[PDB]
Amino acid sequence: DVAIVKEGWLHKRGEYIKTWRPRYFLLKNDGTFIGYKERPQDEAPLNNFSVAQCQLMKTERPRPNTFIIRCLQWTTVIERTFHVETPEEREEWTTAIQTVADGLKKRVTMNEFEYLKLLGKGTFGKVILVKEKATGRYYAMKILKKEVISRHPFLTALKYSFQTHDRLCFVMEYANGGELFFHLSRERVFSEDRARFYGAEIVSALDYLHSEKNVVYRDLKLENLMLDKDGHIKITDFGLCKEGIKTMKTFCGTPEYLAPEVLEDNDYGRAVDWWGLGVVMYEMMCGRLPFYNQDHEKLFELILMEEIRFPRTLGPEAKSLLSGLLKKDPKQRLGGGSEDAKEIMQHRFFAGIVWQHVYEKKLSPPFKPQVTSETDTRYFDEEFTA
Ligand SMILES: *CCC(=O)Nc1cc(NC(=O)NC2CCN(Cc3ccc(-c4nc5cc[nH]c(=O)c5cc4-c4ccccc4)cc3)CC2)ccc1Cl
Repeated sequence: DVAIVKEGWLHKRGEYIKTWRPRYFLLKNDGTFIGYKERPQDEAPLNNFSVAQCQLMKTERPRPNTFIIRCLQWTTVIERTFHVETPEEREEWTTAIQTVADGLKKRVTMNEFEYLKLLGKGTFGKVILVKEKATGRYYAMKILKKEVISRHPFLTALKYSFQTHDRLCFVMEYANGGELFFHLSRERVFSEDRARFYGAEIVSALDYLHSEKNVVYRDLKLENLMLDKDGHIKITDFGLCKEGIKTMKTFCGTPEYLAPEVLEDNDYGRAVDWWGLGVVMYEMMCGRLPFYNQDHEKLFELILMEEIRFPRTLGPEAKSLLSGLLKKDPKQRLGGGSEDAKEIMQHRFFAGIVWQHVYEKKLSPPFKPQVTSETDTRYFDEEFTA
């Protein structure tokens, strides 16, 4: 029953490098809107490219005949910007997309929290670290503009959702066991066993998002990993889409963790998260990023072309895992097949690991953060500078 509604060439604005790119897009009746570098000859649909519950806007800036697909995915507002040659083509696309979207459609207040610290600013709102006065718990509050608009042990849970007169607010649970980059920086390098533990929990969470939620996390990096009070991994959802910063070109964020297919603004899928897994687990066991340099052109080339290299102190099992995870071609990448996470869970690096015990947190955390409870503020104090 799934068929193509409309297909053709489009100019898509790059998601990390702001240049316009010629891409062949396929609009299907299941809601997927995917672009390709070349017209594909050609299973579960990813919600990352869904046009369901989205609003279309027609703009003449910064380029005439531009249309934008603005979507609210979970707790993050995203924008996909496209360009055509003639206004007639734009109307054809916007009508087709809207038609598909139509066919698919077939108390807690702000005074209850205390402002603590600005976590991040985005185009359509901000993220704030708050503390509930009643319980003393820590939370990350996503405060999004109103007019522009599920539990896993290793994912930051959405606690509350409320709105003001002009703002929509999402309340994330905030781990108090400390940032993982802080822990890795302090201890320089994690052992293979400890990295196996963190890695296993990450795999479990990614497996959940892929099979149950049918979504790609795409932001898997060290900065988005935290530990709770018990030392278990928490993958964070504190992000917001920003506008890039002007090396005369304009870039949005740092590219060191981005998958090659994501950098080239090509078709991407579940394999992206496995690349991220490779980057994270590489840094944990090697003590540094897989690809690093100052020039963005250089950094791109290292990610796109340069083969990953390993220290002599790294074991063959770890080398096999990282080599598979950091394959530049997602079709050849470990976990890039139809088996997805099972391809990684069955890898010999995770031999002996009982994955049911992983999800149920039966595995003893090798590291216990110096906190007494979920309200302990040690990783919020001056020590964080040390
Ligand atoms: C700076 C340049 C730039 O922004 N370019 C750019 C990017 C994009 N696209 C995006 O920004 N996409 C974002 C990628 C990261 N992704 C993170 C994410 C957070 C949360 C979830 C998530 N989703 C669901 C959905 C349904 N049910 C669920 O239970 C969940 C749970 C979670 C989740 C919760 C907690 C922890 C982890 C996951 C998925 C992904 C957000 C989108 C567009 C344009 C441009 Cl220019």
